[PDB]
Amino acid sequence: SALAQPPSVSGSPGQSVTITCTGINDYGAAYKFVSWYQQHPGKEPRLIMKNVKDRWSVTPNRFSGSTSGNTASLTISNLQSDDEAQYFCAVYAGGFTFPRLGGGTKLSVLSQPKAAPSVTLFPPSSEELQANKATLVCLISDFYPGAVTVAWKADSSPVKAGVETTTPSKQSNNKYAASSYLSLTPEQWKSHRSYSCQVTHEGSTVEKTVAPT
Amino acid sequence: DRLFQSGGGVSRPGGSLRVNCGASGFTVRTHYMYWLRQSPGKGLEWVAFMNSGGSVSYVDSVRGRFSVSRDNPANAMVLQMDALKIEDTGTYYCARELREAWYGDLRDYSGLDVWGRGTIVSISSASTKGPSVFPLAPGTAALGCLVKDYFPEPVTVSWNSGALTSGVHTFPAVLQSSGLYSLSSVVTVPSSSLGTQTYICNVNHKPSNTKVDKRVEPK
Repeated sequence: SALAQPPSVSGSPGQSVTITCTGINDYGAAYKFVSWYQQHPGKEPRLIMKNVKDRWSVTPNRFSGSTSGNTASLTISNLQSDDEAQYFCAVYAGGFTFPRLGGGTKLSVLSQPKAAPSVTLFPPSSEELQANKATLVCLISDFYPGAVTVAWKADSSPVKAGVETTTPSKQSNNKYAASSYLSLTPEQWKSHRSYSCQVTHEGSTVEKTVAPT
Repeated sequence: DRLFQSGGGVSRPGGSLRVNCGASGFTVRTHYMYWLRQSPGKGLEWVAFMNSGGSVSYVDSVRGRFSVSRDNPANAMVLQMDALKIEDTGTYYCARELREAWYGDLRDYSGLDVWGRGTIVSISSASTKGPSVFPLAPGTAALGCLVKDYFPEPVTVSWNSGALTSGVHTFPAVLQSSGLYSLSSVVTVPSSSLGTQTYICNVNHKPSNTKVDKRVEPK
């Protein structure tokens, strides 16, 4: 399966940040070649770094890698606005068919103080239920930086099907907004005790719960 | 060394599309090549691998539906996509991987150093469609309008024909896997105004000549 990366890291301009990549030795003892890729929004990925710490082409001295056997690290110093991007680690060894990919880290360069999200969760309306449909609406606003993870639960177990979540987009007040929708059948809605929208942001979580009523 | 792409596009479930991947500076047919895809706002996932000898490996979820072939006169490879599903929507990339291997003994590995810019693939059963508008029932209270399942963009939303603007937040739409859009608009009002001040969201979707005024009432 996949390597483990934080969904997001953030750092202040001038400072340094480290993106970690764990699980490198979950599949054998063969030497692992670790590569890092940078992808700006709307653009294709770019190879940054190979063999943990060997910089690729015109990757500045600011990008360095280290490694702890099971966790490889990419450290970016003198952080600046161009560094805002998604970063993917990859591990290849002899015998792999595909390199293993990490899930990606969104890197944010803080140009203002962090702001926690406000979260509003609406249950399905009886009008929509009458149309044999059910939509849970989770509205997320006023956060910074613009990176959130949204998870849904039915009672206490995670739900993945029927979830549609926007990419965060800048509000007029310079913080961000996002929406997540959980589509259910009316039978699914009524047959559970509650549904929950969980919003993770800079390692903190807000959870809102609704119940058929 | 450059890769360039073309093709892709829009198709109903079950249809077919093709993505091309050509090289300059090197020949596809002597290099290790990869296809990847990325669902919007998500991460990279593998699609197919072609080694320098031309054997192709597929991820399980596309085997039997997708096939990769060499087009040597165009110094290219082609991703033929048949029996398309909703899950196949995304931006598709081809890439070249640099490695040093004698026999099956890898000596060095650089990674995917050359990438195409990506080709958009959209699997959708969507055509022009007006939205269904549902009320989101409400110190202060938050009430709103859910504007569900419309196509194409955009819809506009106002409240009380524009007499109510303070406290309004209309959220960017979500593009669903169906290919349809949905958005919500929510307004924050004094709770003492509920059941004495009427709240109506005015939704307009000019591509389908649909206008909806929904009264949003307290439960």
